[PDB]
Order: sequence, then C-alpha cells, then structure tokens
Amino acid sequence: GGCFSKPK
Amino acid sequence: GPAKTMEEASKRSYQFWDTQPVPKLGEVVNTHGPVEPDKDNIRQEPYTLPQGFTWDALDLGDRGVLKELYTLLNENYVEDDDNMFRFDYSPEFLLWALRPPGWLPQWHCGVRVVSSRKLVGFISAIPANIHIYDTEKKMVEINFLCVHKKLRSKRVAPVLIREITRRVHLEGIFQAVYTAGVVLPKPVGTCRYWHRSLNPRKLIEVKFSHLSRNMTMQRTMKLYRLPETPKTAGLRPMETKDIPVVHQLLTRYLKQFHLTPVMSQEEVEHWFYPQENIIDTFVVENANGEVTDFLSFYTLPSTIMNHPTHKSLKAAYSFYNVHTQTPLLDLMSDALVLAKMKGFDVFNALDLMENKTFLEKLKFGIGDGNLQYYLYNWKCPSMGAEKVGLVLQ
Ligand SMILES: CC(C)(COP(=O)(O)OP(=O)(O)OC[C@H]1O[C@@H](n2cnc3c(N)ncnc32)[C@H](O)[C@@H]1OP(=O)(O)O)[C@@H](O)C(=O)NCCC(=O)NCCS
Ligand SMILES: *C(=O)CCCCCCCCCCCCC
Ligand SMILES: [Cl-]
Repeated sequence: GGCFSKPK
Repeated sequence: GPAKTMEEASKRSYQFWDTQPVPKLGEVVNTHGPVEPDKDNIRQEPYTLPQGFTWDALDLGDRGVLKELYTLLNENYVEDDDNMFRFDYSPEFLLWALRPPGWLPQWHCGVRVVSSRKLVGFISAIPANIHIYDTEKKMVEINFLCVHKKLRSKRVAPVLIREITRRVHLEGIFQAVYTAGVVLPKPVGTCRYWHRSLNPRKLIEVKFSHLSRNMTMQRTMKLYRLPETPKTAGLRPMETKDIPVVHQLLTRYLKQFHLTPVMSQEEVEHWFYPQENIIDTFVVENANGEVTDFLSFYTLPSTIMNHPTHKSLKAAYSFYNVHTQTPLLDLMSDALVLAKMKGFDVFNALDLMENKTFLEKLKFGIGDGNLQYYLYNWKCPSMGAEKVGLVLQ
C-alpha cells in the first residue's frame, strides 16, 4: 500500500 | 509497532517477516535471484481466520460490493503521521486500480464478519510484468492491505499476506512487488514524497503544509502562483490514436531504470487512457503531427478528519512522465498548471526516476513520508531512488 506524506 | 527508519528498524525483531522469503534487513545482497525455489505443490485450503471471520473474494463488478470496499478503505486505510488525513480512493479509481488486464476475482481478497457480513479486511494482487535489473519476471503487485481499526494488532495482517501469497502461488507466480511507508525486510529502494502547493491557502488552513519561517500568507501565494495555461506547443489530452506511440515512448524511456513495469499495449491503454477524476494523460503533438512527449498524473483525494469546514484534500500524484523533445521541467511545469486548472490543491511526486532534476526548481517541498519499495522472493542489490522507475496507485 501507499504512504501519506505532507511537507516537512 | 512499525519503524520509519532503517536504523530504528534494525533494532526491531520481525516475527512474521523472518518467516518470509525476503532478505534480512541487516544483510547485504550481492546476488540476483529468487530467495527460494518455486513450489510445485501449493496448499489448497485457505488459511485459518480467527473465530467469527470468513474469507470472501470481492466482485467489484457488483456496485454494492465495490461500495463496501470504498467504505472500508475510506474509514480504515492509510493515514498521515498525525492522524489528520486519510486516503479517500474513489469507487471508480478502485475499479481502475484493481481491474487492469489479467485481473482475477480471487485476488480481491476480503475478510468479513460471519454474523454481520461487515467487510473488515482486504488485500489485493494484480498481475504485472516487472523488469528488475537484467531479469524480466511475471509478478504481482500487492496493494490496498487494510485491517479494520477495531481489528488491529491481532495478527490479521499476516494471515491476509499469507492468503494472497497462497492464491498467487496457485496461479504459478512466485515474486511480488509492493510499497509501504514503514521499514520492513527489506527495501530494494527508498523514495521520498515531495509536494507542490497549488492552493496554498487551503493547505495551510487545514495544516497540510505550514508557512515558511519568514513568509506572509500573501507571499506564500505569490510564490506558488502559476500561469493559467500551459506553455508547451501541441499539448493535448491523450486519445485512442495515441495508445501505440505512448506505449512506444514509455517502453524506451523506462529502459534507463532498474525497476520498471513492462506494459503491453492493452496495459498502456488501461493505465494511461484518460478517465476524469482518475487518470489524466497529456501528449505533446508537434508541428509534424508526431507525439514526442507525454505527462500523466492520477487523482487521489484525502479525507480531512475532524475539521468542521474543510472535508477533503484534492491531490494529484505524478504518474509516468516521458520526455524526448520537450524538456522534463517544461513538461512538469505544464502538469502543475493542468492540475491547478482541474481544481487540485496539491501536486505530489516522488524523487524516483529523473524527478529530482525538477522538484526543487518547480517549488516542491520535501515531505515527511518515505515510500519503501520491496520485492517478495527476489534477491538483488538495492538501488537509489533515481533508478526506481515504477509507480503504484
Ligand atoms: C497495515 C495494517 C494492515 C497492519 O495491520 P495491524 O493490525 O496494525 O498489525 P498485525 O497485528 O495484524 O500484524 C503485524 C505484522 O504485520 C507487519 N506489518 C505491519 N504493517 C505492514 C505493512 N504495510 N505491510 C506489510 N507488513 C506489515 C508488521 O511488521 C508485523 O509483522 P512483524 O512480526 O514481522 O513485525 C493496518 O495497520 C492497517 O490497515 N493500516 C491502515 C492501512 C495501511 O496502512 N495499509 C498498509 C499500507 S503499506
Ligand atoms: C500495500 O498494501 C502492500 C502491503 C504489502 C504486504 C506484503 C505482501 C508480500 C507479497 C505477498 C504476495 C506473494 C506473491 C508470491
Ligand atoms: Cl472484481
């Protein structure tokens, strides 16, 4: 499955 | 508990994954081949679920069953680090991702409560020809592993993995490729998400992104403003007549990378022919009528949890971008404009393939999430992100 990222 | 770093993972002991044919986290791999031979007899019976649960292969052609899968993922699938956002795969997107050419109903492996019939678990495989270094292999792509929140930490994920492995083995396939935001034994490559603000005011309002150290809101918006129309000559949506040339361009372009798909022309049609709110593909047809480039991004919105006013984040994800005449940076610049035009709030892209050549110049901000790439029952040296040429939904 995927990974939810958001800006550091 | 899952580790996010190779150093924090190397402390950990992997009860399930030690039993699997994957390399150990610590060991270094100087070989190319299967971890174990193919099995010539496969277990015929489904693995035992805990009392009160049953297997059920989901017929996604039934509108009601597809809606059940949407709800399970909408309520229990991947969240960000801080439990603020969750993937909101649409029903139509799930059909696109789970019924490509060669899909099998038994590979839509769900778990139901015996009494209520409530869908509480899911895992999926789709067939894919995968080129890894110098070997081309028929494999499966594993995706959408989901255990209901009320069922977590009960060892239900390993039985889902073993059951889909059994069902894939029954079809004569013994390797798989999959991604994860956690570290497991053992990544073939580590990719990093980057993010390009398109509606920076909504992103900051919902705390997806944050104002940089010394920048106003007015300044952040001027920084991220984009033209209203793309600049590249001859850019237009992909059409049926473009399927062969898109297949040709993609096949040649991917040869420079070490982990790539190998798509038939039918698979190129499925994965790239534009479907509104699912997949967008734009080709560059030049002054001679020749298609020389194309860009693509898929639609994956996210639920914003516990917000009274903003309910959803509309994200576009970089898919496959092939350049042979148009510079990649011009190509991706037009992708941003097109995404902005279509109402997306953010444009996401990984640092794989040649993406690092444009991420910073186009004002992407590095993300907090790694995407680890893994192979099942295949031993090979790891590779840098720029050598990964495979994008999954
Ligand atoms: C991911 C998920 C299915 C794991 O289920 P869980 O109930 O929390 O963990 P379980 O008790 O069932 O079993 C844990 C085992 O599964 C492993 N595991 C955990 N997450 C995993 C993942 N994404 N992929 C493969 N294995 C995973 C663990 O490493 C552990 O094995 P180990 O003994 O070798 O360490 C569940 O947390 C979930 O649905 N999360 C939201 C959706 C999601 O993240 N899907 C996976 C996307 S990569
Ligand atoms: C995202 O949901 C991926 C979750 C990865 C689970 C591990 C899958 C391991 C491979 C199983 C198939 C084996 C085929 C031989
Ligand atoms: Cl189906």
